[PDB]
Amino acid sequence: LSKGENVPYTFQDEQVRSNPYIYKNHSGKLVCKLCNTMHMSWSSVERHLGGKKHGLNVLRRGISIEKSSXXXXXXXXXXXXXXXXXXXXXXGSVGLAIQVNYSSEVKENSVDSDDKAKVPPLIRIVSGLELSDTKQKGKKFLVIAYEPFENIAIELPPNEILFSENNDMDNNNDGVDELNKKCTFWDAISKLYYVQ
RNA sequence: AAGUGUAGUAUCUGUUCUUUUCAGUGUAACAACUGAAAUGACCUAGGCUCAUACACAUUUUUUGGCAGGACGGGAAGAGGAGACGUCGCGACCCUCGCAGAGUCGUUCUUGACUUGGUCGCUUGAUGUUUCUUCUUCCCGUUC
Ligand SMILES: [Zn+2]
Repeated sequence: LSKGENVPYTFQDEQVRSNPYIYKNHSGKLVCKLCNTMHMSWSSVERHLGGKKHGLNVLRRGISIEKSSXXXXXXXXXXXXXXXXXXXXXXGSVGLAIQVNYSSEVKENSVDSDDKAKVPPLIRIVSGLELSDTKQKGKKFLVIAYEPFENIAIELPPNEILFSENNDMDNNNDGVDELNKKCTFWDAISKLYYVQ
């Protein structure tokens, strides 16, 4: 569960840490220096991190820094769709555009009970800091998801591309987020999802 | 090759949380627990704040009460007018000035005590009360 990381003792006088918080004191137990909470096992440590308590102390420490100045029934065939990445350009910079194609009424003929069928594909930017394997990380992914088909990701080394500035005139139908409404199109008649 | 029970401890995480008071328990004080419930008005957190039988028998109300056409002025020409009062336009007149008025006790404002008139109208306005309209011109309303 430790994912092979080495947490140095508090007295070893600090290699960069994943979270520079959880330590081991003079004794063998694990502690959160901010929260000042002792934890028996790494599982308890992860409960602490996933707990609201630790988070509140993180926000308090950030304030100190500024001062110092449906999920169940989800069908899953895990089928990799076909993406068509292509370097785009407009004006005045460079942006990316993806063309994802979906089934041709091949298997979607057995499921038509208006169960989120009206819901279009959704995209989100995920940090690689969390993976099923947790080995390497440090870059973002433009994940795209649809109920039956399997998720898809696209690595984005560049810190920022096509991140525009008030493209439209501030109209508020949040849909899912500014990203989706701002720059996505869902040709539902042909089943083609464009993203740029 | 793996493995139990008695007592007890620590540590995560999840979850809970005030509408306001009052009084009691409780507490080192808290906390916590136990009971009830203000509603209304006003002023710039606050309040010696406030509130929850008869009216019919003499002075009055059950009683002496009842009986081009029309209009409206103003003027002229022909066949409304007397009293008796009561309030006004002018003036040759009268009259000539700051105070309901006049005095005092006590205090920066109150308590007591006493007591337009005249003439015209040169066609001013009005209620008793007796008697006996037409034509023309002008200015307003209506159709
Ligand atoms: Zn913590």
